[PDB]
Amino acid sequence: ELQMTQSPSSLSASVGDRVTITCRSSQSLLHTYGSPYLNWYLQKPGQSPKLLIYKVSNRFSGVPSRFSGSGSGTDFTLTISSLQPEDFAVYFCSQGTHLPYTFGGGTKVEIKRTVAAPSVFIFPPSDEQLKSGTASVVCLLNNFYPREAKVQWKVDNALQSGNSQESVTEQDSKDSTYSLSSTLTLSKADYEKHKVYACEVTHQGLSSPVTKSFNRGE
Amino acid sequence: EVQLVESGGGLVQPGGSLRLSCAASGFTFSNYWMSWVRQSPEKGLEWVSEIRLRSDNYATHYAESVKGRFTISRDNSKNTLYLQMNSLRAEDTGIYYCRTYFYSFSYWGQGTLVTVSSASTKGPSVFPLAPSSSGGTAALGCLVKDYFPEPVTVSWNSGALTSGVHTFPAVLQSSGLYSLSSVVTVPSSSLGTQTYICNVNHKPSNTKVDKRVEPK
Repeated sequence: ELQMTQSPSSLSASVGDRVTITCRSSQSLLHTYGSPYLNWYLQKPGQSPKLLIYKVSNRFSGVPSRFSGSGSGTDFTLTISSLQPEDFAVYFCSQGTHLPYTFGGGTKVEIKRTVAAPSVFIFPPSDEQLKSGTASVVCLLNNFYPREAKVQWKVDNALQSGNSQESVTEQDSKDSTYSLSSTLTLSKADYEKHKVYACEVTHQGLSSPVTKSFNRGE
Repeated sequence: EVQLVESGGGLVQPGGSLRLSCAASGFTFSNYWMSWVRQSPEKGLEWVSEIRLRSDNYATHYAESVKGRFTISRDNSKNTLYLQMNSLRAEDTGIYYCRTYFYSFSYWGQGTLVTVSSASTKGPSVFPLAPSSSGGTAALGCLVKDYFPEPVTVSWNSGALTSGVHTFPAVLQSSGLYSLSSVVTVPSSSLGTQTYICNVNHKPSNTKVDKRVEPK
């Protein structure tokens, strides 16, 4: 194979910082097919990869000037002189000149910004839902940039253990913020078995852990 | 403008078959090589197959993982690339990107999702997230629950509402069915004046549902 180790695996840099990503070609075949001509890409979530640099150094037609690819021997380096708000994506090196074509591990680039506290919202389970035989209550955290967040579900101050799932949106391309939604699912009988429902959100941008509650039935 | 449009992806049982298409335009299709490259969340990118020119006796190459099962073929007349996939497995799941090679560099298509599972297509049921009663700004949304396979698309007021919307990535549940939540922040001055509707579309099952969210 044509293994390539990409470094780092993840990164956060403020808009305007210099960033360098490294790919190491395989010493196994620096003498089998010579020194390879690497290509660099970036991929947005759900989009096709966009070519940035081809053949080590050549900047692809239309790519901005802030991107540049260097390299000598077997160490190749993509360089972003000053990050931009739209530059958050997954960057990876490509090698498509000798079979089998291989790709780099990838580098997820996050945009740094000031600590932002999330606005919390709690939602009871729908009325037309419980008539099916299951209840799921949703807690919302909107627009924050310490993606590391904590949300505890409580029913009568009974900390739940393993009946909740979270999902976090990709970084917002407008304000570089995240949003999280924890969904606590339990039986209909278990729903009408209690009355208080709260999510305790602990967060870097919060002095006191916020709690959004609601009692069953108005 | 170089364009590569994939087609044919979808749900298929283990051992079933599928043939992907790729409509090419913007260049002379007969003069450059073609290839397929798939991508999974757990393994990342992975080259699949490649086909040479007619000059090269249509020489094909395959990744060892798919040898004997996948067949790459081109039709210069129709300007399309095909990938016949037979005896599909688990590691075959993922988005399949169509490629063309100008030697100096390559170009990629939007990709087509190929899901291999034992489950049948399940239509989502939509449930409202009624707003509460942060002062001036309120939040509401729709809970798309119990569906398979991916994906589902959500809009608001038939696309008329795009500001402040957040559709969360689906989460695979203990049941093997996906679940997704879509919310939007709106001024509380409009809850009683503005009709808020989410347009859920699960194309794999033709479940286009419109559920207006009312305050309880």
